[PDB]
Amino acid sequence: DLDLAKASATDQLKKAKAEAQVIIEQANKRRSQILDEAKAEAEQERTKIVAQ
Amino acid sequence: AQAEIEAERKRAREELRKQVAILAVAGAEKIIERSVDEAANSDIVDKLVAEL
Repeated sequence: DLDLAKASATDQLKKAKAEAQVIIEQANKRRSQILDEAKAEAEQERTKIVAQ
Repeated sequence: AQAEIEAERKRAREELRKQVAILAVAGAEKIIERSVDEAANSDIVDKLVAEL
């Protein structure tokens, strides 16, 4: 039980690094979506003020 | 977008000035060709010979 505790502990850190990078990646995806959407929608403001 | 409007103002203004300038010279030319008579020609030449 000492040995299998040794193993199943580091199991959790192996899991934890994956679930860290997954949420970081999702943060970056939401970042790029925020930026691209704000850019695409501000371009409408530019074009309308100019055409006006 | 604001700079892109300032540029268009400047450019339309310039075009509108260009037209009037070339009409000013064309008109002055037609008037001149219509108004000259021998006393005026002599008035011009007799002056230029004095500063000659």
